[PDB]
Amino acid sequence: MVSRYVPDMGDLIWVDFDRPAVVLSPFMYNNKTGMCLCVPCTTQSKGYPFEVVLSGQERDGVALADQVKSIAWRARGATKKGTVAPEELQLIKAKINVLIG
Amino acid sequence: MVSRYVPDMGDLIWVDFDRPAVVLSPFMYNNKTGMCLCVPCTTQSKGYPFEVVLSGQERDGVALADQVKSIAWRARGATKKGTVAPEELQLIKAKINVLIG
Amino acid sequence: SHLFWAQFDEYF
Amino acid sequence: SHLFWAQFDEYF
Ligand code: NA
Ligand code: NA
Repeated sequence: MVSRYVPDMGDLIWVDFDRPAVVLSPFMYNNKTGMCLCVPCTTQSKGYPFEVVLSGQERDGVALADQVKSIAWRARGATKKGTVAPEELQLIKAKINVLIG
Repeated sequence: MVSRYVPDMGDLIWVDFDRPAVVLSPFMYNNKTGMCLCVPCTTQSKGYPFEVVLSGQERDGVALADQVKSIAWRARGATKKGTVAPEELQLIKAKINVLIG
Repeated sequence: SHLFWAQFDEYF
Repeated sequence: SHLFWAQFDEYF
């Protein structure tokens, strides 16, 4: 069996850098480059302008949209934990767009 | 003298991670968080969809817009080397926006 | 954009 | 967007 998981947008993955992360880039990109864009999650909701609270009960369930980073997802050990809700993914993207200007 | 350089958008900085980088985030953000968004530069132009060739003659003068990353600019030693042209900065941002979707 | 950065400044 | 990803696919 040769096929293996490749992150897709909206995936919540366990990764060694920025442990939970939300994938923003699409499968077509992630499958060809070995990289994906992702946003790290942390524990505490603070009302920080760039945070997005994720539904569910996970320990690290606040995404920090401003700390987006390209990561080499194979080398960092990306394992899929689940997904975020579409509305959460869209709020993350909107906040990054504001930062990029 | 207490004031020190804080990156601003369009700055080309020498940084220890992703050596030359283009700053995308604005001073108001960079000055409060200790972080900025930046894109790494590399040597070779390949026609890669996410590359943006920078004017000038520097060794690492091709920005890889898809490898944007939040960096802790003080800890990575950000020193200003110069600037990129406005049109180059706008092409980088547009390419990141496509990746974010 | 303008609303967002107003709120950011206010937060900090 | 559509043009861009067409070009990306073609490149690879
Ligand atoms: Na595949
Ligand atoms: Na200052």
